[PDB]
This record gives sequence, C-alpha cells and structure tokens, in this order.
Amino acid sequence: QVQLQESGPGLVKPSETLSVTCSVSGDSMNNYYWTWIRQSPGKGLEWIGYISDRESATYNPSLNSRVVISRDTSKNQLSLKLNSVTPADTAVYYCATARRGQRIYGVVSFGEFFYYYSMDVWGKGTTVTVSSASTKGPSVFPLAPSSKTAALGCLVKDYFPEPVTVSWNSGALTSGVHTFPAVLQSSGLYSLSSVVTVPSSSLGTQTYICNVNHKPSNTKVDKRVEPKSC
Amino acid sequence: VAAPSVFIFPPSDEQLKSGTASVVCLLNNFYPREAKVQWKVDNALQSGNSQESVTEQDSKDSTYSLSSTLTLSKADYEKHKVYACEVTHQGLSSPVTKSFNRGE
Amino acid sequence: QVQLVQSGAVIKTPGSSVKISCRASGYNFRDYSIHWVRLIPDKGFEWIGWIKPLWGAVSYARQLQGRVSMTRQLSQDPDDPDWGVAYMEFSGLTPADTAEYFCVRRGSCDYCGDFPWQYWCQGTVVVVSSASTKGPSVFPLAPSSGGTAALGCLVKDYFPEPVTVSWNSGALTSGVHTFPAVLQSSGLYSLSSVVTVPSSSLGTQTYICNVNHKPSNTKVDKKVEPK
Amino acid sequence: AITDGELKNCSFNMTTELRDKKQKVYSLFYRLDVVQINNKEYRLINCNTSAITMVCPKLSFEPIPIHYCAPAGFAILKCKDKKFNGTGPCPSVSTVQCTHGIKPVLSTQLLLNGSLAEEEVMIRSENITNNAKNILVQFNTPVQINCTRPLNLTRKSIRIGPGQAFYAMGDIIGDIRQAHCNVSKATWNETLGKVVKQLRKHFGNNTIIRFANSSGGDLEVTTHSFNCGGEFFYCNTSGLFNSTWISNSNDSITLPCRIKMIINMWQRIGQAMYAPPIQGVIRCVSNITGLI
Amino acid sequence: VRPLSVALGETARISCGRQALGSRAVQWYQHRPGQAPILLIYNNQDRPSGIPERFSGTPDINFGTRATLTISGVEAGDEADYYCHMWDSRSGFSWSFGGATRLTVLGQPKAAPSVTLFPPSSEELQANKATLVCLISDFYPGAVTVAWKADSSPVKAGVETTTPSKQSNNKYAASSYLSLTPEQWKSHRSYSCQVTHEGSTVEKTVAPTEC
Ligand SMILES: *[C@@H]1O[C@H](CO)[C@@H](O[C@@H]2O[C@H](CO)[C@@H](O[C@@H]3O[C@H](CO[C@H]4O[C@H](CO[C@H]5O[C@H](CO)[C@@H](O)[C@H](O)[C@@H]5O)[C@@H](O)[C@H](O)[C@@H]4O)[C@@H](O)[C@H](O[C@H]4O[C@H](CO)[C@@H](O)[C@H](O)[C@@H]4O[C@H]4O[C@H](CO)[C@@H](O)[C@H](O)[C@@H]4O[C@H]4O[C@H](CO)[C@@H](O)[C@H](O)[C@@H]4O)[C@@H]3O)[C@H](O)[C@H]2NC(C)=O)[C@H](O)[C@H]1NC(C)=O
Ligand SMILES: *[C@@H]1O[C@H](CO)[C@@H](O[C@@H]2O[C@H](CO)[C@@H](O[C@@H]3O[C@H](CO)[C@@H](O)[C@H](O[C@H]4O[C@H](CO)[C@@H](O)[C@H](O)[C@@H]4O)[C@@H]3O)[C@H](O)[C@H]2NC(C)=O)[C@H](O)[C@H]1NC(C)=O
Ligand SMILES: *[C@@H]1O[C@H](CO)[C@@H](O[C@@H]2O[C@H](CO)[C@@H](O[C@@H]3O[C@H](CO)[C@@H](O)[C@H](O)[C@@H]3O)[C@H](O)[C@H]2NC(C)=O)[C@H](O)[C@H]1NC(C)=O
Ligand SMILES: *[C@@H]1O[C@H](CO)[C@@H](O[C@@H]2O[C@H](CO)[C@@H](O)[C@H](O)[C@H]2NC(C)=O)[C@H](O)[C@H]1NC(C)=O
Ligand SMILES: *[C@@H]1O[C@H](CO)[C@@H](O[C@@H]2O[C@H](CO)[C@@H](O)[C@H](O)[C@H]2NC(C)=O)[C@H](O)[C@H]1NC(C)=O
Ligand SMILES: *[C@@H]1O[C@H](CO)[C@@H](O[C@@H]2O[C@H](CO)[C@@H](O)[C@H](O)[C@H]2NC(C)=O)[C@H](O)[C@H]1NC(C)=O
Ligand SMILES: *[C@@H]1O[C@H](CO)[C@@H](O[C@@H]2O[C@H](CO)[C@@H](O)[C@H](O)[C@H]2NC(C)=O)[C@H](O)[C@H]1NC(C)=O
Ligand SMILES: *[C@@H]1O[C@H](CO)[C@@H](O[C@@H]2O[C@H](CO)[C@@H](O)[C@H](O)[C@H]2NC(C)=O)[C@H](O)[C@H]1NC(C)=O
Ligand SMILES: *[C@@H]1O[C@H](CO)[C@@H](O[C@@H]2O[C@H](CO)[C@@H](O)[C@H](O)[C@H]2NC(C)=O)[C@H](O)[C@H]1NC(C)=O
Ligand SMILES: *[C@@H]1O[C@H](CO)[C@@H](O[C@@H]2O[C@H](CO)[C@@H](O)[C@H](O)[C@H]2NC(C)=O)[C@H](O)[C@H]1NC(C)=O
Ligand SMILES: *[C@@H]1O[C@H](CO)[C@@H](O[C@@H]2O[C@H](CO)[C@@H](O)[C@H](O)[C@H]2NC(C)=O)[C@H](O)[C@H]1NC(C)=O
Ligand SMILES: *[C@@H]1O[C@H](CO)[C@@H](O)[C@H](O)[C@H]1NC(C)=O
Ligand SMILES: *[C@@H]1O[C@H](CO)[C@@H](O)[C@H](O)[C@H]1NC(C)=O
Ligand SMILES: *[C@@H]1O[C@H](CO)[C@@H](O)[C@H](O)[C@H]1NC(C)=O
Ligand SMILES: *[C@@H]1O[C@H](CO)[C@@H](O)[C@H](O)[C@H]1NC(C)=O
Repeated sequence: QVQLQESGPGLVKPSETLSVTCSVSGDSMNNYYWTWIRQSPGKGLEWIGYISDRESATYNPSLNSRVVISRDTSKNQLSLKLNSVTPADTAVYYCATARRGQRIYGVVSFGEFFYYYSMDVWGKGTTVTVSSASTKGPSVFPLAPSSKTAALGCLVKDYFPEPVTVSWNSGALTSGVHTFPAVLQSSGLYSLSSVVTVPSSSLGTQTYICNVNHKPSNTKVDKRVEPKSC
Repeated sequence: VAAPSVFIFPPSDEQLKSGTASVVCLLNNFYPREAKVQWKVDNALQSGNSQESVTEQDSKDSTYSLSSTLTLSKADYEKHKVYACEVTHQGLSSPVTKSFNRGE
Repeated sequence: QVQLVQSGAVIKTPGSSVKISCRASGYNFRDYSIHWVRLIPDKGFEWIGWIKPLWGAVSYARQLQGRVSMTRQLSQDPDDPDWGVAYMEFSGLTPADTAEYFCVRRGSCDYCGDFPWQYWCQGTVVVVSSASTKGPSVFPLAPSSGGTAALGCLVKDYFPEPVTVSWNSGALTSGVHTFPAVLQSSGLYSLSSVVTVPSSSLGTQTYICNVNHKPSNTKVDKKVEPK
Repeated sequence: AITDGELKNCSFNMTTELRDKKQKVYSLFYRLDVVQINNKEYRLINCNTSAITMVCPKLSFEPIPIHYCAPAGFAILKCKDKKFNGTGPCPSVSTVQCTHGIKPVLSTQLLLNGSLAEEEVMIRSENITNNAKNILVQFNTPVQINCTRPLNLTRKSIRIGPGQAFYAMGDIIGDIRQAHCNVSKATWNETLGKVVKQLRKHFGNNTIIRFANSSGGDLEVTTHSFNCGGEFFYCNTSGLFNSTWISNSNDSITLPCRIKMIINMWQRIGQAMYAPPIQGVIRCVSNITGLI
Repeated sequence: VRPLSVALGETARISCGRQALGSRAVQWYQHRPGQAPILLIYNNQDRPSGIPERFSGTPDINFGTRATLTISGVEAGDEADYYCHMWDSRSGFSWSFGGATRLTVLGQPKAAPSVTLFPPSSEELQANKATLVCLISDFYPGAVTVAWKADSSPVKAGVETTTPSKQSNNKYAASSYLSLTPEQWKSHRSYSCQVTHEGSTVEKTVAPTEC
C-alpha cells in the first residue's frame, strides 16, 4: 500500500548539514506518524525522532539539539537533517511510519493508560559515511565468458564511496544475477566482481552489457562484454 | 464373572542382545482379581525368576489385568524350546495354555 | 483454616539421615500436641512419636529409640501468634524405611482422647535406594501378524520414578493399559504398557511408545509393528 | 513523569536492636501526611502539638450491632406509627426489652448501612424554616455503592523498641491507580425523584428545587468520609449533588477519592491516631440509606 | 549482540530481559542481516500479514508471568536478531531497544564447493592489469580459505579479500580480487586457484593461453 524508497549521497564531508530525503508514494502519509531509526555499524538499533501529522516535534535525549525533521505534504517528501555532522554519524538510515495504540489499565477519563507504537512499512535503507575524501569515478571493465552454466562477469575497479550496483542487459536481465562484497583494497578503494549465470547457447548471442549505476560520483556506465576463448 | 484373553509374548532378540530376555504372560479384561497364573520352561516348572504385578479395578469396565515375567540368562533361553504359560480361574472350566516354541 | 504443610519428597542413600519439616497455621501453635505417623506400603500405619509445644517435651516409640529426634520453632511476634513450624529428624536410614510420612493434628473436643486425628497434612515420601539416576530404554511388543491383539512396549531398568508414557503423541488413549512399576531388579524398576487394537490395523499403522523419564531428561520412541 | 504525584518516597534513621546504632530506613508516605520544613527536608504533619499514637495491630475496628438494654425498674418504648415525623403523640406503642442492633458507622454527608423507611421517603427536621438545622432524609429502598483501592501494597516491619514494631508502606507491586467509588446513575436520579417530591409539601408546589455541592471547610465536612476495610477514604461528591428540578441502564457515576493515614477524629487538642497499612487491595460494598 | 543456539526444528525460547513493571505492550522483530527489521508480534499477540504462523507471542498471560517468544519450528532462513521492545507504565517514554538474542541454528547442511573462472580481460591487459578472479560459494560452514600458488610457490602479494558472508540461499560465500599484471603472469607458466573446506582442497589451473 505504502512504498518507501531511500535516497541520500554516499559520501559527505565532516562538519556539514546532512540530508536524507524519503520518497513516498500512496499519499496515505497523513494517517501516520513518521520517524527515522539508525544502526551505527557494530551496534543495535536506535530511534531518532517523531514528526506528527500536526507537526509535534520530539527527538531522542541521547542526541543533542542538532537534529531537525521536516515533512512535506505537497511533494510527499520527508527530510532528515543531521546538523554539524561528525564521523560518529556513520550509519544506515531507515525511514519508517508507525501507528498509535493505547494500553488501558484502568479508568479512562482518569488518565489510566499510555500509548505504544509499532512500525508497519520497512524501507530500503541508504548508507552514508563521513570523510574528507572525494568521490572517485570507477574504472569498469566487463569480463568475458568462458566455455562452461557459463560465467558472465564484470569488474568495477577503483571505486569509493561504496557500495556498487551492477545489473545486466540495461537492467532487463534479472535471472541468474548476483553480486558478492566488493573486496577492500589497501588503497582505501574497493573492487566489485560480478557473477551471472547465463546458458552458453544464449551467452554468445544477446547484447550483454555490464550495466552499472553510481550516484555519489555522478556517472552511468554501459560497456559491452566481449567473447574470449577460455 | 468373565474370561481373560490369554496371550504369550515371545522372547525378542531385542532384549536377548542385552543378555536377559522377557517372556511375558499377559491377561486382560477379567474379574475376580485372584488368579493362579503359572508358567513352564521346556515343560518344566521354574521359580524365583518372576515378578508379577496386578492392576486396579477400572472406573469404566470394572475389570483387571495381570502381567508376569520370566527373566533368565541368555544361556538359558536358547537351551530350551517349548515355552508356554498356564491360566486357571473360577470362571474357566478348563485350564488354558498358549505356546511359543523357540526357534519355531 | 487448620493447615498443615509438610515438605518434602526426598531420595537418599542407605546410612543417611533426613530432616522433614511441618509448617502449621490457623491456630495457636503453643497449645496442641503434634503426632508423627508413618504409613508402610505393606505393614500399615506405625506411630513414630509425639511432640508437645510450649516447652518441647517429646516421647517416641520404643522400637525407634536411638534414631528419631524432633523439635519445634515458636513464633515470637506479639502481633502474630497463630503460626509455627515443627521438625523431625529420622536418622539411620535403610531401604526398609521407604514410606510416606505424615504430621497429624487432633481436633477441638470436649469428651474424647488425644489420638483421634482430624487434620491431616499431605504427606511426603522418603525413598532410600542405593541406585543412581538412570534413563529408561524402550523395547517393542506386538504379534507376528479379526480378534484384538496387544501392541505395547517395555520400559525397563530406570531410576527413579515416574515415567509418563503416551501413545502416537498422544491421542491413542482408548484400549491403553499401564501397570505399576515392577519392583527392584538389582535396584531398578520397569513398566509394562500395552494397547489393544483389532488385528487388521496391525498391518496398516505404525505405533509409537513415547517414554518420558523427566528426572533424567530421557526420551525414546520405538515403532511397534507386526514383525 | 507527572500527570496530575500521590505517594512520596522518604528516608530516615532508625535504631537497631542495640539502642546506640542508627541505620537508614525508608517508607512511602502519602503527600497529605507530609509537610515541608524549609533534599528537600520534610516531616510529619503534627510534630508541633500531637503525640501520634499508633493504633495496635491486634486491634480491629468494624461495625458490630450494639443492643441498648435497660436494667430492672426501667423500660424502653418503641413507636410503630409509620407517619412519625419525630414529635407528638404516637398512637401505637409497644414495650421492648432491648432495641434492634445498630451497627456503629462514623460517616459524614451520607448514612451508610442504615435502617430504611416503610412506605415513602421520610423527610425530617426540627424547625424547617430555620437555616442552621440539618435536614434528615431516609430512603425506603437502598442505593448500592462499590468502592475500591486498586493499587497493591505490602508492609515493612521497621522496629522501634524491644517488642514494639512499626508498620509502613513498602512497595507498589503493580501500577499506580486512584482510589474511587461508583454510584449508579439511573438509581440515583430516581432516588432524587422522591426527595424533591416530598420537599414540595413543606415549601410549595410551584417551586424550583436545585442541588449545589459545598462551600468550604476541612476534608471531614466537604467530602464523604468512610471507615471501610481498615482505611480512611474521603471521596469527592461534587458529581452526585448537581442538578435542577423544575416541576415538569448501566452507566455508573465515578467518584474520585483521597486517602490519608494520620487522622484526628473529634479534633481534640494534641491527639492523633494512625492506621497501619493493609496488605493487599481493598474491596467494599455498601448501601446508601439517607442524606443530611 | 547476544547469541542463541538451537537445533533445526527445536523450539526456541527468547526471554526479553526487561524487568517489566505494571502493564506492558511487548513487540518482537525479525532483523534478518542483509535486510530491514520485520514486526513479528504486535500488542503482545497480533501476527500481521506477511508473518508466518510459526511465530507466536503470549496472549494468555495474566499479570505476573514473564513474556517469552516461542518459535515452534525453525527453517534455514530464520537466523536473525530478535529484539524485545517492551514498554511499561512505571517508566517514561521508552526509546531503548535492549539487545538482542541471535537464534543461530545448528544442524544445517552442507559444504559443496564450486569455483567460477574469469579471464584476463583483453580490454585492460593493454593497461597492464590482470582480471584473474575466482568467485566462490555454496558452503556450510562458511569459514573458508582461498589461495594462489605460482605452480608450487605460495604468493600473497596483490591479493585482497573480505571476510566470509552469507548468500540469499542460506549458504556462505568467499570472494577475492588479485592485483596481478602481465609482468607477473608471464614469469610463471601458470597460476592455480585453491579453495579449501575442512581440509579438502579444490585445484583449478589457469594460463595466458588457457583461461
Ligand atoms: C466503576 O465503574 C467504572 C466504569 O463503569 C469501572 O471502570 C472500568 O475499570 C476497568 C478495570 O477494572 C477497566 O477495564 C480495563 O479496560 C480496558 C479497555 O477495554 C478496551 O477493550 C475492550 C474490549 O472489550 C472486550 O473485553 C472486555 C473485558 O475483556 C469485555 O468487558 C467486553 O465486553 C469485550 O468482551 C472494549 O470493550 C473497551 O471499550 C476498550 O476498547 C480493557 O482492555 C482491560 O482489560 C485488559 O487488561 C487486563 C489487565 O491488563 C487484562 O487482564 C485483560 O485481560 C485485558 O487485557 C487483554 O488485552 C490486552 C491487549 O490490550 C492483552 O495484553 C491481554 O493479554 C488481554 O488479552 C486477552 O484478553 C482479550 C479479551 O478477550 C482478548 O482480546 C485477547 O486476545 C486475550 O485473550 C481492562 O479490563 C474499564 O475500562 C473501566 N471502564 C471505563 C469506562 O473506564 C470501575 O472498575 C468501577 N469500579 C468499581 C469499584 O466497580
Ligand atoms: C456496610 O455493610 C456491609 C455488609 O456487611 C459491609 O461489608 C462488609 O465489610 C467487611 C469488612 O471487614 C467484610 O469483611 C471482610 O470480608 C472479606 C471477604 O473476602 C474477608 O476476606 C475479610 O476477612 C479478613 O478480615 C480481616 C481483615 O484484615 C483479617 O483479620 C482476616 O484474617 C481476613 O483476612 C472480612 O471478613 C464483609 O465481608 C462485608 N460484608 C459482606 C456481606 O460482604 C460494609 O463494610 C459496611 N460499610 C461500612 C462503611 O463499614
Ligand atoms: C410533625 O408532626 C406534628 C404532628 O403531626 C406537627 O405538629 C403540628 O404543628 C402545627 C403547626 O402549625 C400545629 O398547628 C397549630 O395548632 C395550634 C394549636 O395547637 C394553632 O394555634 C395553630 O393555628 C395551628 O393550627 C398542630 O397542632 C401540630 N399537631 C398537633 C397534633 O398538635 C409538626 O408540625 C410536624 N413537624 C413538621 C416539621 O412539620
Ligand atoms: C515532585 O512532585 C511535586 C508535585 O507536583 C512537584 O511540585 C512542584 O513544586 C514546585 C516548587 O515551587 C511548584 O512550583 C510546582 O507548582 C509544583 N508542581 C508541579 C506540577 O511542578 C515537584 O517539582 C516534584 N519534584 C521535583 C524534584 O521536581
Ligand atoms: C524508594 O526509594 C528507595 C531508596 O531510596 C528505593 O529502593 C532502592 O531500589 C533499588 C532498585 O532499583 C535498589 O537497587 C536499591 O538498593 C534500593 N535502595 C534501598 C535502600 O533499599 C525504592 O525502590 C523506591 N521506591 C519506589 C516505589 O520508587
Ligand atoms: C508548627 O507550627 C509552626 C507555626 O505555625 C509552623 O511553621 C510556619 O510558621 C509560620 C509563621 O509562624 C506560619 O505563617 C506558617 O503557616 C507555618 N507553616 C505551617 C505549615 O503551618 C510549622 O510548619 C508547624 N509544624 C508542623 C509539623 O505542623
Ligand atoms: C498483591 O501482591 C501480592 C504480592 O506481594 C500478590 O500475592 C502473590 O500472588 C501470586 C499469584 O497468586 C502468588 O504466586 C504469590 O505467591 C503471591 N505472593 C505472596 C507474597 O503471597 C497478590 O496476588 C497481589 N494482589 C493482586 C490483587 O494482584
Ligand atoms: C457493585 O458490585 C456488584 C458486584 O459485587 C455488582 O453486582 C453485579 O452486577 C452485574 C450487573 O448487573 C450482574 O451481572 C452481577 O450478577 C452482579 N453480581 C452479583 C453477585 O449479583 C453491582 O452491579 C455493582 N453496583 C454498581 C452500582 O456498580
Ligand atoms: C463544586 O465544588 C467545587 C469545589 O468544591 C467548585 O469548584 C470551583 O469552581 C470554580 C469555577 O466556578 C473554579 O474557579 C474553582 O477553582 C473551583 N474550586 C477548586 C477548589 O478547584 C465548583 O464551583 C462547585 N460546583 C460545581 C457545579 O462544580
Ligand atoms: C471535586 O471534583 C470536581 C470535578 O468532579 C472538581 O472540579 C474540577 O476542579 C479543577 C480545578 O481547577 C478543574 O480543572 C476542573 O475542570 C473541575 N471539574 C469540573 C467538571 O468543573 C473539584 O475541584 C474537586 N474537588 C476538589 C476539592 O478538588
Ligand atoms: C444492602 O442492600 C441489599 C439490597 O436490599 C441487601 O441485600 C438483600 O437484598 C434482597 C434483594 O433480593 C432483599 O430481599 C433482602 O431483604 C436484602 N437483605 C438481606 C439481609 O438479605 C443487603 O442486606 C443490604 N446490606 C445490609 C448490611 O443490610
Ligand atoms: C478414659 O476413661 C474415661 C473414664 O470415664 C472414659 O470416659 C474415656 O473415654 C477414656 N479415654 C479414652 C481415650 O479411652
Ligand atoms: C433525571 O431525570 C429527570 C426526569 O427524567 C430529568 O429531567 C433529568 O435531566 C435527569 N437528570 C438529572 C441529573 O436530574
Ligand atoms: C399542592 O399540591 C397538593 C397535592 O395534592 C395539594 O393538595 C395542595 O392543595 C397544593 N397547594 C397549592 C397551594 O396549590
Ligand atoms: C455539574 O452540572 C453541570 C451541568 O449539568 C455538568 O456539566 C457538570 O459536569 C457537573 N459537574 C460534575 C462534577 O459532574
């Protein structure tokens, strides 16, 4: 019913206003109370704060006053803005909605209850890190097939900020498409290696382009796999 | 009065692989509680190797069971062939036996 | 209400000694005598002793001299006089002392004696056995192939009791017979458990004997079929 | 997090067995029974003038029917006229040895577990046109009430001296809830349909009869006092006495209710009592037979 | 954060660890690594759509019995972290999750390896690099070694891996990149990919003329 996509730049510089925007469809956003949760790597989860429908602004008293939520009802776009960001703000950001409940334990209209929330739509997550480094365009080289099924592959050398998205046939090939972790280089970079299973009776026929996307460096790539006699 | 349906459970290899097997006479669904249930090993009376237990009178049928055992060593069961019990009641006009010849 | 809470179930080895407590409430504990009686499984009752509170004066049987001893604990509260705790220590245990012990009070009276026993505690069983805790195995029982026939299993050589045995987990309950625990073969019990089914279904279904010896966390499942 | 607190959690010194050693003890006093001296430091409500005598724990205060009897040479006469407003001749008299058993209950503004009338509501006063005289009302049918203290409590056993202890509140095992009482609404609105009906024979048919609530005072006279279950409830009754009358199912009225445990009954100079806490929740059921 | 371990099929029991006071409203999640959390139990008892019926909280508890999660029978894809989210009446507004227990199941099969082979890609052999890549998977357990010999001689230079990590099919994986160059290829007649699991070794060989 409600579909949630996360957006956000892969690298930002320290001491800078962070911005994570939540793409929302369905337009049923004015029946819910919106929030953000995050997981700094190596820890459990932690909430961030609540925005209501009437805009009642609360936030966690484990962060300082440097947190602000805005919500748009026109473009239907939620915003998260961590001000004066540090490397302590290295985490994975989930946009979420929650309903209300109340557990009555006594006489109503004496105030003998309390509220409890729960989350119902889970988003897709955006990963953001903080460093003084700059974004580096990749060096993409498609890997040729072998003679058996068959081993279609791709290499994205020299990429940071990580992760890497690699698809096939301009996105249209989803059968047998899988990637593994991009292996950490000693130079502070990363090298993705792809693996895709295609039959060899077909792999030498169609137009297998290694399709990559890269938002943080602002580059799109389409390079053709060439056949070889392995 | 009533009559119990006599059984004889053969000595399985499941317990003779441990060295002591169980020849189990087994009476069910009778009254009165008293009974004279005897047994024989190769048509010969034994003793001192049995533990017999009765049960209590049921709340639905008001009847009784009985289960005796004949626990011997593994040399003693394969030595003999003809295994049988004996059942004797006020409500039976004839002694009833059932048999299980060993190896046959 | 005149309550007499006795604790508790004990398993010991021969040569040892046990202390059994008996908490009373609902009456003035400093006023009424407390008998101790023992209920042998094959000899009937046997009077152990007799304790009188407010001073602790005791008397015993004469066949239990030199072994038994009992005392009490008086509540000292000016705003709660109605409870109290009795004790009993029964030393020199042997396996022939296994029975169920009771802690028995009389009732209010005008024209009677001391021994008529009105309020009864629940009792506790003191087992004296040199056997150690051991799990049960399981062994199937069936005929080779109209008339009804006994399927069943044999649950042999366990310690201590009780084994709870269910059938096909566990809805097969009709036609199900259990025997009390067969006595000590070198210190270990066994249970017979047979189920009568018509002899057509022997060649059709697979039957399960679910042994649950809880004090040793043993669980076994034998299939029973016409072999 | 404060919504509207009731209890307070305290700390003080207390002697051990040997009366030269001092230890820290706590308790849970209500806020009515604690006043301020000047973190922060508090004390009890009456350390100036009164010696607060702890009511013994072996005691029990409870309504039990007392029969008033006359010794030899004396007799008691009982009226049986059903229209007896309280004065003048009673044409039906019978001698009695001992009166019926009245249950001594000490309450204000409402008469609990009383004796009923016979046919109709009986309004009864001394000099009706005089303001300073109270107006006694007596019902022919009882009006039921249900009262509770819905929070659970235990007792500490902080000793004082050799053989003399002291009981206090220890823990809230559960959840904090306000003590309250229910009166049904459809029975209360019909029971006022009778008190208005026979007030108008004393004042006039075409008059308007209204009920207000109070105009001031202490807790003993602005509210409804009990003595039930061993505790002392002071319920706010501004929801019952509130309506007008103009001469033409299951919804209960809830009444909020306070609790205090240092009471001074009859207001004697320098004297005060103390009720020890009751272990467990308290439940009460009573009838209302009459008003003042 | 906290481990937990049962056999496959064995009933898992997760106590929370929040000494709840008063009246409560517990919530349990499935946080399956690689994905986002999933609301399992709602308001002590509600299992919404998309949650399988093998998961159930405690609807029948009175006041004072500890809430515990009961998974009836565990499937391979059920290794995850199980947070107990517990609000109370004698506490403030509750923003601390509290853990949690990781149901790591035992009795899972089975290590059955394979190596996928990848060429020296002729588009960047002119840029003096080699795309000799092995891509390894299909394990249980997944703590696995990758190795690269120069025909008998172990080399470690130019090699960069990660730690092992799971796939989507509940088996593990291991991947590796090699920074070899056409100066380092032609010095030896061949290199060979080696994968070991539990003492057993897979051997695959490559060459510039036989990839
Ligand atoms: C003076 O008069 C006053 C008013 O006349 C009285 O004030 C009343 O005081 C009581 C307390 O004594 C209050 O009760 C509480 O109300 C909660 C709110 O109720 C909501 O939901 C109701 C559901 O209706 C069903 O259930 C009720 C009772 O179960 C039943 O009467 C009704 O016909 C129907 O079957 C709905 O009707 C209401 O309008 C509200 O929407 C109520 O939920 C509370 O019960 C909770 O809490 C207690 C303690 O925690 C539990 O023991 C209960 O079982 C129940 O908890 C259940 O739900 C929880 C989820 O919220 C779960 O966590 C629990 O595990 C449990 O779940 C089981 O039971 C459910 C019932 O079947 C199932 O659905 C579940 O699946 C599980 O099986 C609590 O009782 C009154 O609200 C209050 N009235 C007013 C108007 O304020 C006052 O008492 C009087 N004083 C005197 C002295 O007489
Ligand atoms: C108006 O009249 C009604 C009708 O009698 C009256 O209600 C009565 O209140 C008393 C309060 O003492 C009730 O007595 C209690 O009843 C409960 C029921 O479970 C018992 O548990 C109690 O037993 C305890 O008593 C002591 C309390 O500490 C302990 O010493 C003892 O060991 C027990 O624990 C006790 O019997 C009585 O039952 C009701 N009556 C009815 C019919 O329910 C009401 O109090 C009167 N109104 C006023 C303001 O007094
Ligand atoms: C309670 O009931 C009694 C009797 O039922 C009431 O007493 C009655 O009071 C009236 C007051 O007006 C008396 O009437 C007056 O009588 C005198 C002579 O006695 C006369 O001079 C006056 O003009 C007037 O008629 C009446 O006599 C008296 N009843 C009897 C039997 O003497 C009393 O008023 C009632 N109380 C209330 C508060 O209503
Ligand atoms: C404990 O609760 C009391 C009761 O609400 C609080 O009392 C306040 O005291 C201040 C002191 O002058 C008053 O100005 C307020 O009007 C009182 N009430 C409220 C609701 O604030 C007290 O603040 C509480 N204790 C602490 C340490 O905050
Ligand atoms: C009232 O205050 C006392 C202490 O002033 C509290 O008792 C403490 O409870 C904690 C539980 O988290 C224990 O660790 C401490 O050891 C206790 N202190 C003492 C001296 O026993 C008590 O919990 C408070 N009561 C309420 C209802 O808040
Ligand atoms: C004991 O009495 C004194 C005198 O009334 C109380 O102290 C305060 O004194 C000033 C000036 O005398 C009065 O204006 C205040 O009204 C008094 N406060 C109160 C609360 O009465 C003192 O508080 C009293 N102590 C106790 C325990 O009641
Ligand atoms: C009030 O609290 C007491 C505990 O202080 C509760 O008594 C317990 O009740 C449970 C459930 O029956 C028992 O398992 C415990 O043994 C009891 N404790 C004691 C010390 O007796 C009591 O039930 C509570 N009352 C209410 C109405 O909830
Ligand atoms: C006061 O409490 C009593 C229970 O002690 C209530 O009596 C019950 O009322 C309901 C509704 O009419 C009936 O279903 C029950 O059968 C009644 N109980 C008994 C024992 O008869 C009574 O309704 C309450 N009164 C008020 C005014 O709330
Ligand atoms: C009932 O009595 C209460 C107090 O006993 C009266 O409450 C006051 O109401 C006025 C509004 O007219 C408020 O300004 C005061 O603050 C209230 N007093 C208190 C102590 O809070 C009330 O007027 C009376 N009447 C009704 C119909 O409720
Ligand atoms: C008794 O209860 C009435 C209400 O039932 C109380 O009146 C309330 O007083 C507060 C104080 O300002 C107001 O905020 C509420 O709006 C009033 N309620 C209504 C309905 O008007 C009254 O104050 C209570 N008595 C005492 C002494 O507090
Ligand atoms: C409180 O009122 C009730 C209601 O009258 C009394 O309970 C009995 O209720 C029945 C109704 O079926 C009447 O017929 C009885 O006459 C009532 N009394 C008795 C003794 O059974 C209840 O008794 C009243 N409380 C007291 C203390 O008298
Ligand atoms: C003791 O003897 C008296 C004599 O009258 C008799 O009444 C009483 O029953 C006897 N007591 C017992 C316990 O037999
Ligand atoms: C009670 O009933 C009367 C008559 O039906 C009605 O006029 C009045 O509004 C009701 N309520 C109160 C509070 O008097
Ligand atoms: C008031 O009403 C009563 C009702 O019967 C009647 O007897 C009386 O005469 C009336 N009084 C006036 C002044 O109307
Ligand atoms: C008093 O009466 C008014 C008018 O009927 C009503 O609105 C108000 O709620 C009453 N007060 C209380 C405390 O119920």
